[PDB]
Parts: sequence; structure tokens; C-alpha cells
Amino acid sequence: KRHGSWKIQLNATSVTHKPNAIQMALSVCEDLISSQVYAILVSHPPTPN
Amino acid sequence: GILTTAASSMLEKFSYIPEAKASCYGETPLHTLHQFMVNVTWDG
Ligand SMILES: *[C@@H]1O[C@H](CO)[C@@H](O[C@@H]2O[C@H](CO)[C@@H](O)[C@H](O)[C@H]2NC(C)=O)[C@H](O)[C@H]1NC(C)=O
Ligand SMILES: *[C@@H]1O[C@H](CO)[C@@H](O)[C@H](O)[C@H]1NC(C)=O
Repeated sequence: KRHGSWKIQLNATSVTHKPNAIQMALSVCEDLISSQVYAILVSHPPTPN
Repeated sequence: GILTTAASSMLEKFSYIPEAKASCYGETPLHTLHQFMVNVTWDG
């Protein structure tokens, strides 16, 4: 909004919990890297472990 | 050679030492080679 009408755009892609640990990033490596992401944000302050 | 020596020496301590992961999808081990192969001598 405050950066005007530059040709770049911003798209969001978020996923949810997985109980198993390898299948956390197993989805990430073919979802977000295929989406050409620049930054990944992890925001989970409750964990069962 | 180091893995076979450590497993052969660990088998004398306990029989069912070799245990693996059940499934990648969807009893944590306590007697592994992480605390056992501190010394080893393979082929001198
Ligand atoms: C963000 O970019 C992608 C471009 O396709 C779109 O979102 C995902 O697209 C992939 C395929 O590449 C699908 O597997 C996902 O299911 C899509 N997610 C969503 C939320 O649709 C989407 O066109 C763009 N914008 C949005 C709405 O996320
Ligand atoms: C390794 O350490 C043990 C400790 O009891 C010792 O008995 C043994 O001679 C040593 N040598 C090897 C490589 O087994």
C-alpha cells in the first residue's frame, strides 16, 4: 500500500501442523520452493512436545 | 568394519539391539551404538 505501484506483487502461502517431524518440511520442499518463496515464517508457540 | 565391530560387541550385551523406524508417515531406543563404540580398532 505505502510502496506505490511497483510491478512486484506479494502472494502468501501457509500450511499447518504435522505431528511427524519429517513431514513438516516434506510438504515445504515441494510446495514453497516450487512457489519461489523468499522467506518462510514459523509461528507455533504451542507444541505438544 | 567399525559398524560391524560395534554391532558384534553390542550383540553380546543384548540380543535385540537392531531395531528400526516403523513408518515415515503417521518405544524410543535406549541401547544403541551412540554410547558404546568409544574405542574401536579395525584392521590395526
Ligand atoms: C499464489 O501463487 C500460486 C500460483 O499457483 C497459487 O497458490 C497455490 O498454487 C499451487 C500450485 O502451484 C497449488 O498447489 C496451491 O493449492 C495454491 N494455493 C492456494 C492458496 O490457492 C495462487 O494462485 C497464488 N495466490 C493465492 C491465492 O495463494
Ligand atoms: C575397549 O574398551 C574396553 C573397556 O572394557 C576394553 O575392555 C577393550 O580392551 C578395549 N578395546 C576394544 C577396541 O575392544
